[PDB]
Amino acid sequence: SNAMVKDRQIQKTKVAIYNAFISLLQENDYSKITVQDVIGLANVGRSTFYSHYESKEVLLKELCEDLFHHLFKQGRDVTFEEYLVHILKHFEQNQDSIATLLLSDDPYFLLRFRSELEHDVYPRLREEYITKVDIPEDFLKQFLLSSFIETLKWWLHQRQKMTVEDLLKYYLTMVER
Amino acid sequence: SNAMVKDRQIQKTKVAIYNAFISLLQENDYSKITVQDVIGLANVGRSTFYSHYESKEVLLKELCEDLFHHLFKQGRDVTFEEYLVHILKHFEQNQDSIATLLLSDDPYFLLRFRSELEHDVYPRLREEYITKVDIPEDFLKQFLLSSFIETLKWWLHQRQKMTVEDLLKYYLTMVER
Ligand code: NI
Ligand code: NI
Repeated sequence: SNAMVKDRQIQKTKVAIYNAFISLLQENDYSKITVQDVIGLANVGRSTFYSHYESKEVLLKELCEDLFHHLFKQGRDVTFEEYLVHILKHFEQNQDSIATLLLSDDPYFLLRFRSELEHDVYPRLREEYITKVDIPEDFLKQFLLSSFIETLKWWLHQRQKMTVEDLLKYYLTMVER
Repeated sequence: SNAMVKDRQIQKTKVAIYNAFISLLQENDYSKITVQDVIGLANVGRSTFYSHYESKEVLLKELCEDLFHHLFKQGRDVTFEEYLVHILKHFEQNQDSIATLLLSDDPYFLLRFRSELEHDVYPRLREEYITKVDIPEDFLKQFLLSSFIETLKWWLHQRQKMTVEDLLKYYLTMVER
């Protein structure tokens, strides 16, 4: 219909902003970009942006929300380490600036990300790779999660990076117990 | 000896500021500190503060050469483990505000610190505790250093900290591959 077409048009403009925000997050810190940057790409004016997004803050939120739903909140039937590999797969191509988001140190992205790791990566990592029990649980939790995040950051700064499977390997052997 | 008297007054003023700077670092962190606050505590004039230190940076500099010379490059006749106990012992007590520098996240301290581990802790840690060329060196090095620094940071953010003995032990039985 004639409302069918206007809808299809508000849906394409919402995506333009979304995609603009991502492309700009490839070159800049979240703290460093401004709504005018976001328009200058989206080609949609100040008034309409604010009709979809209360502020820049809900793009980060939405984005993350999306990025983390695709990484973890999958019921995609695979082995634990296929699951790890897929996660790492996204980082190495910087699927939607996810790498740049992590390397930027944006405190908010680093927070919600560490929290997903706690819910969907740690419990399996624990039960499946750590066999002994002479190291307390909290030290375990902290050493494991933090060394995962740090292995990952280091790999992303690497100009010549190992295959995701090599890194997943060298990490799992480093921590297994 | 009135030039001997003059030197003596210079010296007393200089450490008087240096001590104040350390004191302010116990709570507030480096970036949030001013000449006002240092001189208020050191009970000194702004003109005199400046004939001693170009700025609050040359203080951070000097404080840093001091702490590491002490922590690391000491030719004390101890075994590698005693050595690390002494380093951990400093952070446990916040000796010269050192625990607070680290937890402050200040680029300058952190950068200098890491560089010192790299040079004085990593070589022995890896030789003494790693007996498996199963893993490539660079990966090995990145992983040990980050695990140390973060286990350090983690321990320090603890409400009821564990003993430096338990920490070093759990750390070491964790990387020992
Ligand atoms: Ni995918
Ligand atoms: Ni000492």
